[PDB]
Amino acid sequence: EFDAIKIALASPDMIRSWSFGEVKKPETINYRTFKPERDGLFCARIFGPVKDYECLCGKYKRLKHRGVICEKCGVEVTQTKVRRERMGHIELASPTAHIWFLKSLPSRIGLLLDMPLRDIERVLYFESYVVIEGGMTNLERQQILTEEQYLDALEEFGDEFDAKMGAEAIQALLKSMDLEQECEQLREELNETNSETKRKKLTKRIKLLEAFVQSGNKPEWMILTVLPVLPPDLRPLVPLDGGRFATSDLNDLYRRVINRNNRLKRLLDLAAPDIIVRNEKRMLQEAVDALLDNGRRGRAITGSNKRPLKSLADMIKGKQGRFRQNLLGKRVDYSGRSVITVGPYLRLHQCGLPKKMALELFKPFIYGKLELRGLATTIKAAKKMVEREEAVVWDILDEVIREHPVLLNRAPTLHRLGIQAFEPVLIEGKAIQLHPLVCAAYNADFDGDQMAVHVPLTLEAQLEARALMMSTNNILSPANGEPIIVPSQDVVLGLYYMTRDCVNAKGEGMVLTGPKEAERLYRSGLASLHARVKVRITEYEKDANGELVAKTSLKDTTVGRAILWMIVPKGLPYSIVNQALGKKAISKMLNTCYRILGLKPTVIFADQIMYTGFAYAARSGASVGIDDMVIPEKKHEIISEAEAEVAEIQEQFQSGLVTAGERYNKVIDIWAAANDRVSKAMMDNLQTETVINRDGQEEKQVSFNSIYMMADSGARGSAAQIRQLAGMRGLMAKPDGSIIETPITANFREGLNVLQYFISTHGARKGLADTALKTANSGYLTRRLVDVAQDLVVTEDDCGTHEGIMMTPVIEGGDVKEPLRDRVLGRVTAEDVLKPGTADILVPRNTLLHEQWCDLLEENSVDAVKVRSVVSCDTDFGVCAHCYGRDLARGHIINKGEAIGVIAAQSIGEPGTQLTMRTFHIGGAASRAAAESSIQVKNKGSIKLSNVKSVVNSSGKLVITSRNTELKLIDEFGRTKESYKVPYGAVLAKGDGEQVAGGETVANWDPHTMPVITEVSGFVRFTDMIDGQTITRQTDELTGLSSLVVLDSAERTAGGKDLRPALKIVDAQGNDVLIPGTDMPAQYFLPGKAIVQLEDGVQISSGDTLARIPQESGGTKDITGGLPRVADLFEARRPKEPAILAEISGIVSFGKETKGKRRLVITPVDGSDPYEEMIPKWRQLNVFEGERVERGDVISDGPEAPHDILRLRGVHAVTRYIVNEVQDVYRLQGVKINDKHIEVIVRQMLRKATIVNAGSSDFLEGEQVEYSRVKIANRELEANGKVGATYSRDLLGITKASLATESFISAASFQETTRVLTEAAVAGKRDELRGLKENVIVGRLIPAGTGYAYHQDRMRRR
Amino acid sequence: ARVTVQDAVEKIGNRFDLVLVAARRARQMQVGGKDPLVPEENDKTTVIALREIEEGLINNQILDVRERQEQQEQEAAEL
Amino acid sequence: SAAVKEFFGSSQLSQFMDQNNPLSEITHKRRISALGPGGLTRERAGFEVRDVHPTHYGRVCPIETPEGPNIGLINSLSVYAQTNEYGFLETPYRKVTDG
Amino acid sequence: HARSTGSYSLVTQQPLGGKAQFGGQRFGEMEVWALEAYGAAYTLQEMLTVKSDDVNGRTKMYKNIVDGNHQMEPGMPESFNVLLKEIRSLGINIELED
RNA sequence: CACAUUCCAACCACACCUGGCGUGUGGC
DNA sequence: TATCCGCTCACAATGCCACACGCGCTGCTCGGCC
DNA sequence: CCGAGCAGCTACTTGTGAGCGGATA
Ligand SMILES: [Mg+2]
Ligand SMILES: [Zn+2]
Ligand SMILES: [Zn+2]
Repeated sequence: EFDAIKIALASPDMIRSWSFGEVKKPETINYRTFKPERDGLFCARIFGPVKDYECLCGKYKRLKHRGVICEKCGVEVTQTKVRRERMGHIELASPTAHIWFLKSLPSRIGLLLDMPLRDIERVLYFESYVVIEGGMTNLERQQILTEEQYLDALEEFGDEFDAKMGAEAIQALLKSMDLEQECEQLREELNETNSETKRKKLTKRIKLLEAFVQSGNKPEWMILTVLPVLPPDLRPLVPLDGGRFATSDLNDLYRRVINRNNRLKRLLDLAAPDIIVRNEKRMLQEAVDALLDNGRRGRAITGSNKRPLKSLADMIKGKQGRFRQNLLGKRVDYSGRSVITVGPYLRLHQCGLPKKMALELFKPFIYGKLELRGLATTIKAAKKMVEREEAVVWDILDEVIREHPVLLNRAPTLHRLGIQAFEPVLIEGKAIQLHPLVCAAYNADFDGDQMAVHVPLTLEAQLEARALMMSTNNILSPANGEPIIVPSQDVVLGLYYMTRDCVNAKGEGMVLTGPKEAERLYRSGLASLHARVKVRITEYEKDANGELVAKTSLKDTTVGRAILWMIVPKGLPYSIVNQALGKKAISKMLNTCYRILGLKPTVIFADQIMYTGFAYAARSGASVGIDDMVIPEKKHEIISEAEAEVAEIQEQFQSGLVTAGERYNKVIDIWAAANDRVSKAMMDNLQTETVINRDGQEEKQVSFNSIYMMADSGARGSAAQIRQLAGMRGLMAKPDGSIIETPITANFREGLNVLQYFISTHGARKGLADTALKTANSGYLTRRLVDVAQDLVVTEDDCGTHEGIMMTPVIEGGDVKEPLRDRVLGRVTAEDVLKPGTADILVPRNTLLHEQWCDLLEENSVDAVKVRSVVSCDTDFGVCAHCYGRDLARGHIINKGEAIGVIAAQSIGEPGTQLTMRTFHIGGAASRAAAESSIQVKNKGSIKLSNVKSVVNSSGKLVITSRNTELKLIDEFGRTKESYKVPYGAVLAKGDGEQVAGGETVANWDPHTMPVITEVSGFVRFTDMIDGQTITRQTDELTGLSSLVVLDSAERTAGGKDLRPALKIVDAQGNDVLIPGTDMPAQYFLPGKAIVQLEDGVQISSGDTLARIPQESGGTKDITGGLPRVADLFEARRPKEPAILAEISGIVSFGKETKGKRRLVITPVDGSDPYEEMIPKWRQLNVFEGERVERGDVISDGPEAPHDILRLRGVHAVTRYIVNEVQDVYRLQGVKINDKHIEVIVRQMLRKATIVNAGSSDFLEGEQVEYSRVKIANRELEANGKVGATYSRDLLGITKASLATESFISAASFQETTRVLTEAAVAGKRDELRGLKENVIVGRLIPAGTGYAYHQDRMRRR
Repeated sequence: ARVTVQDAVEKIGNRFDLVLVAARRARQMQVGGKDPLVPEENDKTTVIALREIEEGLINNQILDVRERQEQQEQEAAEL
Repeated sequence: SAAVKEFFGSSQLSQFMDQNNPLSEITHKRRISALGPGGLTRERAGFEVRDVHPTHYGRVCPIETPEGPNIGLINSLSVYAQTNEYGFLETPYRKVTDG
Repeated sequence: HARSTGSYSLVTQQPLGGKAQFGGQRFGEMEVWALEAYGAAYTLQEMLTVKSDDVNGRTKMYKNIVDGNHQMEPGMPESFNVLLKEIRSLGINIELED
């Protein structure tokens, strides 16, 4: 119906036009009579008739006098619904300011009037004058004064000098302010000045002035002269029991405001003293700006119960405003709620529903069907029959739910599967029967969980629920391609028992014709369930075409597998059943079934699987007992050996040989080894003692213990759980996070000691409270992520670009964390994938990577691939389908319209319930040092050096003169398998391209020594090194030869600051060595804290550590990789010590020492040094004054910052780092997430941009303009001969992206309501509601789902 | 009855246009007063619409052609 | 009188007992809270108050705690725990001589 | 507990909840996110205003359903108009275009 | 002359209710 | 006078459900159209 | 009279981000 929404300021004339009257009496209603007042807060002639088609005086009450007003009260007789929109006003006597524009931080007036907010507040609260219309006076026109500064200066000028002390003063200042003149003056000032903070203030002021002059607003409207009022019925006021009425806080606010206004009018009429009227004006200002936003001024006044009062701003902000409570999520009709219950008989596509619930939900459909047949002629008869619930209504209820699905919903909703569609079947009861195979996706246990049910109610809705939200249409999770219908513990335990074959049982060695005969023989009891029998199977194999070739063959399998074969469809082979059929086994079986046979038979296959599993687990009789859990007989001797070891360790400690730390470490490792040994013993015990004679002596087999069947099959029990159960619990934790030296030498089956149980519960309460605290942070993160999301949909089919990202399997740390396949599966290649064979186009561009495609790619041994990405897509206000990839829930390419952002945010926030908040895992919780630089290798390969800069020593090894050097292992096929960071001065015992085996160390480095190793042999001298000025002599004691110490910039006086100690590699003649290739003198300028043990004039070696500069290594820096880690990563917050990079290349030097901190200068050979920087004097310097490094290289060793990464490495490096970090954090826990989600998240995260040079564009250089907008403007300018612009992408934290959006309603729905509302109002912004959330807040179709096409049809109209 | 709609996704380009044309067919069958081209088995309008779509004789182009034809018939009768 | 009445009727600690079984009565009268005046708020509590200390041995139960919004803030007194004259938690112990 | 059509709040024409009063359930914000992650544009559009907020839409939908007409009318959410009037009560002017 | 309506055997219209907001407790 | 640093203020922290409960008193002073 | 407006009888969070001096070269 209507187009975009426009927001701007409210002119007083506009308010008066809105007003249908003025409230003057502060009374609402009367005590004896409930009729409203004449012109009070609740009026009739101002707002409307309190009753329908009935006036206040009762004169015009018929339906024929409607449309006219009365002669005494003058109330237009109409419906009371008109009271929902009619408003009045209050004529304020002393114009006041708006607390929103005054407490915005930064406030609008504080920046517009170039006046500090402190002085404006002083003027507003009537305690200091401000002058106006200076002119010929000596004072400045905008200067402020106090009472004394006014009384002493009044005698100088009293006719032309005037200074008001109210909001009228700033109102007149606004009215007496020019727009074009000030704009031109500030533009000239910005063009003439050269500063950073001043230029930022000037550009903010000029942007503010441009927003004023461009939009249809006027500054003087900020001073509220008339006050709009809230319609009466919208004001909460209802007759409570008795004379008291339930009122609202806004009622009291308006009451007090009207009272203070009337008192001020009375005081002005009697010509009260100046102090009295100024105090009354201050009180009226307090009243009005508490009505606007109570508590913002500082004093949160209370009305009743001594509680903070509710103002108008409170009704919008927070989790209780209109946006969060009444606009985004509203309560719906035709809904119900009930506790869940296991339904084991219903099919996967359907569900159960209580009879009374189904009756109460579908009352209109029942009424319609009763009126259809000759059963009920009116609605009253049908209602009475439904209330009576005769025998004639139940069949109607069964008919209306014949094919009418409903929606089941879990209370905490994480991903798309939080709401599913199901066909209901009526059941007698008060509980909702649910399918067992979907609750796992619901994450809903049956311990008392309550879920909700909703009705589609519309043909379109029913068809959508049957087509999209149905359970059958959702079998792959949107996060990972893994099927979310993986079987649960009961069915998998039943199947494992059915397939776990023994050695001897009833009917071992016989022959069976088919699976039906096997089932007959089993149910007859003449044979067992699991026994090796030779049967004949008749399997079917899918040929190249749609043919199913049949082959009959004699197999030797267990009776259980043969019986279960009657369930699997014909397409699958027999090798998938001829297994133990564990959890992973049945999961891969279902996956292969869905892959080969599609979706239609997979549903019934899973249903039959679940049915047979339940039936055979019931028939089996699986049960855990006391005798089932066995204790290892040799556990006692292991415990005694462990206690003897700890006793001898304590004896050694008492002997004074070993200290406390090493004693604790030895005790901990001894107990860990003992626990591992006893766990292995328990496992090998639980596996043995299962011997059965089959015409022999002993045929030891797989153990048939029930607890082992439950654990090994992966149904419910894991290895660690059964270890804690049967074996010793092991070690526990103390409050700080350390490990107590006294372990728990008992188990659960055996009696647990009191102190042991106390330590156990102390350790467990931490993990228990962990999730209870972390659920709130996870919900907050999900909300932030979805608010950043939902601003993009698939609006194009192709962008027409070729840029992407170089995806490669990460191999950092161990061998490999994940291959390339899973990182490219479901995507489209940008360029031609180059096989190791030169000039190969085996994978053409613009092609989707299917299963066979990635299989062939892995077969061809491809190391990396340039794959299309979302950050590279050029689609405006959305993304294209040709850049996202597969849907991850459908077996085809992504369609057009589906909101990728919402599903991405959901898939990212779902594992939040499985992450951690805080733990002792701080990276080096055990030990970490640079002495670990002894790098070994597992497999055999050739060595490859990245960033090659190294030389060879006289000892036979290779020394590295750089830090960015990287060691890689090329395998026999050509790919990389091992990657490691080569430290500075590593002892590379190998060479580049050399074939080395696995299991040997190739390099190593000193832990606490920064090497200044040379490059070529020569003679060393004390060049530019004078004793007593730059160095000191601290003699050694145990080394014979003493060490020359160098002081740092903290202890060295000013006498040696201009002298830097250096080392000059000279020859015997006197001339220094020349670096081979260049024409630069070879010298090493050593910084402070240098320990030079080498003498003078001695023949130095090629690459020998001369000055042993001690580093600050030995501490941990791995910030806890929990939910706070990913929160801070997405928020793009800077770490405590940000690892600074190199802005420009070239040499570096130190200039002005102690300019508050250390200084640095970067001078390249190409350009100048236009950028200075401050560096703390407590951070070590990796690069020295003589070393030349490329831009973007680390200087301060520590955690990096994403801002510098993006601004010095491009758009692809920063997103690669982000995705790698977040995937590592998620895989540390064990949860898998496709990279497309985080990719689109970061793409949305860098939506903003800035300008460097305006050029021919209309955007100023100091304006943070949107990326796609300036991009399309640059495109338009490229269509002509003018230069577009100089755009620079800047990264911000996720909370800032939801605010710096062209749509203001989308930001108003988020936090920070008042500031964004004021910013949109002052600029007269108008948003085209182009998105999803705004389309909800307005309440229309969404341009993402089935209605997206509708929106397209709306775009073709205009 | 109907349990899966994968074959419909095979026959139509995607799921959104599929559900749109199914809703159009359901509106034509329920309130439009049109007869189902496939004999029903005590099923609602949605199920028979999905079945007739799966049989391949009804889609968006066919529905537009039928709408144009009924319009032409209206005008021919108005003569 | 009004102050005493409002303290006994409406406060963060005055609450009607969960009269459903004697166990709830006993565990509610022996209930120690960290909320209310002079105490923390469950919204602004760190991981230190929630965790149980080895000094809680015999003075407050470490396994009885309402799981949810307040884990560790609401506890129950130990069986043999007594209130010290100064207002501390005292635990009985048998004196052990040489033999 | 369940509800077909009961009372509505006075501040805004929205269905109540709870079991004491004959009210439905609350379509939480996470539920809206999950719905818009799927398609079901018409489903959300009816669940938001036609079933909950439309002062003149829910009655029309009920009259159509009891008359065997499964067709809806979007209308406008009442709470949206409440927010409009609340922002208009402040010194800020919001306005819908053509 | 003209505009516009016109107030009374069953009954259609004259129906039915507190999450204002906070706190406390408990459960998932 | 630029510019980093220290102090100060705005804003943020699930979701549902169930139950229970609640709203400064008395007095004084000024003002309104059957 | 009635009604309505007003007067005497809080600090274990922590974090993050932005703004306002502020003092030092
Ligand atoms: Mg549960
Ligand atoms: Zn009247
Ligand atoms: Zn693209």
